[PDB]
Amino acid sequence: LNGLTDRDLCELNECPLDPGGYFIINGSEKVLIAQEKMATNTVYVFAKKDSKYAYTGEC
Amino acid sequence: FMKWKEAMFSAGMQLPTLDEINKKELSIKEALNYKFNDQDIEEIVKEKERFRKAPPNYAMKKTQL
Repeated sequence: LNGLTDRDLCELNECPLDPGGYFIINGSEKVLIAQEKMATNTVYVFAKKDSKYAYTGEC
Repeated sequence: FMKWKEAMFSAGMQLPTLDEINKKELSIKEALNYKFNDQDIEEIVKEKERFRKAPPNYAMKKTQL
């Protein structure tokens, strides 16, 4: 359905309002949740006090 | 029936036998209840679509794709 007309979408038993962008595995609509983490290649500096180090630069 | 009998007698073709008709009529009966377990559905649909035009009707998008 890459850039298909609403006509063909309806003919194919689909609607043009479906945002799409979800997989169909074993007949179920699967959606991937965007996971977040710390940005790589950046040097952070923390001051964990519950340890032996006063300051810590992480990369 | 009489016309067909006269035509057969004039043409010379020996009339079928009663037992022949009795054993032949069962052919249609046993063929009607024939299970479609072999691979004949493919040939049937092919021979149908050979003459049945494509656009009709709910497969327009599929045909375009």
